[PDB]
Amino acid sequence: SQIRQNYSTEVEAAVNRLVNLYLRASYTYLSLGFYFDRDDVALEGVAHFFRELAEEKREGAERLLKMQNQRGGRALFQDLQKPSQDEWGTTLDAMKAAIVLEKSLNQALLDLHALGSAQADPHLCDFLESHFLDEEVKLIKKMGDHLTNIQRLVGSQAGLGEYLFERLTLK
Amino acid sequence: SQIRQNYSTEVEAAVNRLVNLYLRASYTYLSLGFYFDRDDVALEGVAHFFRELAEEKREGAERLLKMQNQRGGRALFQDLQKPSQDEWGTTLDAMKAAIVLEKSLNQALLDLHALGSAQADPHLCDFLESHFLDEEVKLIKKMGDHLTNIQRLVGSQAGLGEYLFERLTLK
Amino acid sequence: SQIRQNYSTEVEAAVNRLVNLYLRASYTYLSLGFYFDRDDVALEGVAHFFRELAEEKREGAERLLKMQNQRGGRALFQDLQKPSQDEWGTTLDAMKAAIVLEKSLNQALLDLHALGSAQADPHLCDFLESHFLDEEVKLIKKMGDHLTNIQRLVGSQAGLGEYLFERLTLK
Amino acid sequence: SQIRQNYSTEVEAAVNRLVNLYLRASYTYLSLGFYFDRDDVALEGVAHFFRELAEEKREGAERLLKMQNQRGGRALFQDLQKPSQDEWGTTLDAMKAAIVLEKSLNQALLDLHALGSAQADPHLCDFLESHFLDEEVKLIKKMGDHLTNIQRLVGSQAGLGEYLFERLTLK
Amino acid sequence: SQIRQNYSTEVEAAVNRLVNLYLRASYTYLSLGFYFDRDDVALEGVAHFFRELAEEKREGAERLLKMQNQRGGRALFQDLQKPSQDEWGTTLDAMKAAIVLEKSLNQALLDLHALGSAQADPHLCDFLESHFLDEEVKLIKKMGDHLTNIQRLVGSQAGLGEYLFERLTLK
Ligand SMILES: [Pd+2]
Ligand SMILES: [Pd+2]
Ligand SMILES: [Pd+2]
Ligand SMILES: [Pd+2]
Ligand SMILES: [Pd+2]
Repeated sequence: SQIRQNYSTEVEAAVNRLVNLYLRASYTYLSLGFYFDRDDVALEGVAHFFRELAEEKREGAERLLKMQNQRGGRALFQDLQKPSQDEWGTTLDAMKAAIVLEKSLNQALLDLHALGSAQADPHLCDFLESHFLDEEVKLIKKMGDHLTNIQRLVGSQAGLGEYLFERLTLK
Repeated sequence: SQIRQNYSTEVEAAVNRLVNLYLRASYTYLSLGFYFDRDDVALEGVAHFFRELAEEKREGAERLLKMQNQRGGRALFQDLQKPSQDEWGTTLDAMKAAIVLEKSLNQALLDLHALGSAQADPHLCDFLESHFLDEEVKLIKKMGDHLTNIQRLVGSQAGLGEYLFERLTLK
Repeated sequence: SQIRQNYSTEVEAAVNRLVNLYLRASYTYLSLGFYFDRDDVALEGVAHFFRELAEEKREGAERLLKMQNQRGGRALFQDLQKPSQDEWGTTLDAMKAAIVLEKSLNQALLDLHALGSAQADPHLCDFLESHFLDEEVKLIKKMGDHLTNIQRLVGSQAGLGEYLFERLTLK
Repeated sequence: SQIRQNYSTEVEAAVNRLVNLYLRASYTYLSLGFYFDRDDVALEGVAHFFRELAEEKREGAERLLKMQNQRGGRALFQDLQKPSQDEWGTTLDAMKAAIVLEKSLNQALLDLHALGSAQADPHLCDFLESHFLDEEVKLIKKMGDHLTNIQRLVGSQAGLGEYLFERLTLK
Repeated sequence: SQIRQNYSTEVEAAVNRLVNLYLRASYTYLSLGFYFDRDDVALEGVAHFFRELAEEKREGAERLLKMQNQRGGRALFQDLQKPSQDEWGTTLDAMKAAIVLEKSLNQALLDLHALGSAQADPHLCDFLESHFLDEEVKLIKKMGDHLTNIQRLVGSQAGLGEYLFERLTLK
């Protein structure tokens, strides 16, 4: 590289790790998306919600990789761990798992921003805010809103509430 | 016929039987369709679902008959057995009966494809795949999805669940 | 599942393995795509070629997963092995690696088709032909065409030939 | 025939021979066209050039046959000799072979025109000029132009020159 | 000024210096742009590339001056040093000089951002990121990409490579 400037080896490594985290998250959402498409689950709005998230996280990884090259860093890929579950339970179980996942990505972004601040790397810190940190806050708020509505619908008839949420809130 | 080539008498007979099965299935769906239009049943989305299926199965029979003539075989019609029930119970009962019916048609198609493979009749085997086997897989998946949603809606208030499914999923 | 019919456990497992192979191939093409975007490589047409392939292979995996659910099988994900190289050499080296990769996917599809034929599963065999086997033949022919043109351009001035191929054949 | 007038048996026979020559030329160009589409040759602009010529020569034969009937002569077909080569070498080799072929067709047209002049058959002589002799002069000039550019591109790097000609002059 | 708030004399002075650096860079690119328009150089795509950069850097200076006034600081102009060379050598020489120039501007922006961070001036730091630091990263990546392609084209025939790069990559 003849372009690298103010781009630390620590940040370069952390960016590669964040790419792996984003790709893992995409893979997790892919699994969630197909689980809700199972004939014995059959909640299309829920499937669509997670399938859209799979694509968003893949896009996030690609944006990070583009930035790595723009800065003169070098992409290094690692194995992608399979998702933590094969079956994801109820919509409530899935939304809880999704919020946990998003909080972990958000924390990884915050950790990287902190490293950028420590390294005096303003291009990095601003890139993370613009493309990632703002989107995370919005997504987490939406999931929290969803969790609240799912929870209020459990009542004594969980099946009815699960159907209604998918029909009236999602897709 | 001056056109028949590679078209066995076994396949010709099996095609005629499949026509009868398709016409029977259309007749069954016609009965289902009008049952759900009864003033004391009154589930329009369910009626429409079965009425559409009646037309699809009739169309399938006509396609088989066209193919029979294209191959130089001769259509032979048999009596059409009246449907197995006069009254079809709940939406759940009806969807269960519809899945059973579709699985029987699918098995008849698979049996015919096997005969085509045994007879080295690739035009037949491909015709069945293109117009029938793919459609069956899609339809059966949709019915399974429907059954799952119907089942989750039973709860303690079957009437409420039946109304909601018709209103929010169907027609 | 209340829909599964004529869908063997052997095929279901093989479909899950093929999904992993497609996702691995997508990951490989993602790496190839970003390698050619490096400031010290800088062959945009080559990067774009591999980035498009990454998306095609991801789409292929998603189609396989949709089919798995349509048949009543259950998606099971495994770890995704990181790509075989971190740096991909010349356009020629990369195109050779891509052809090798495509031949491996093609062989996996052929192996699965053979299993489908052995299991008398015509829906599976036709699905593979329509969405995968035809596309593979076309893609492999295109890569072979590319390899030939790359090879004729090496001459005594490899740099010149590499630039011209990217400029005049690709993107 | 109740229409034949001023149309000699010599011309009628020569027209049938010219049809055979045109059909042979079409067959030759068909072979050339597919040779350049081989994955180990892969020069699309060259393939397209010869494929277009195959269609032009076929069209020429059909025009001659229409004229034969317009004059009250009778089409008589002979075997079509397979093309002189199975593999056509370089673009230069192929263009040289194509010019040789065109000169032979041009000479056959000139020989027929001479026969028409000898037989005082002005409809024939004008038909040949309008549909064939003018087109031949234009095509031969274009091939000569191509040969010159191909030849100047050989240099010390034949592969580079062959690629550039296909990319920058053809299709 | 009745508007100045949180705007240090150190930042105000540094902004004036950055204006001078931007105007100097514009002047350098103006010289580069006209050099490549010389009849004995005659590389229009290269001239256009540098002429566009001259305008971009002038625009950058004007944006800085507008910001200085928005904050209540006072523009102070200094002499503009003539560019470091009268003749710029090859496209490769020029692109190397341009990357050096951009890295110096980028470092000046980073130094100013650091001063803004030290002075707790978030309006300044964000202004620099938005209008300057992001653009610099993109421009430097593009120049690095260009340098790589120029370098691969040198081979044994520098003239040929220089012509091809101007024709096929630039303007
Ligand atoms: Pd920061
Ligand atoms: Pd078959
Ligand atoms: Pd098959
Ligand atoms: Pd004449
Ligand atoms: Pd700041």
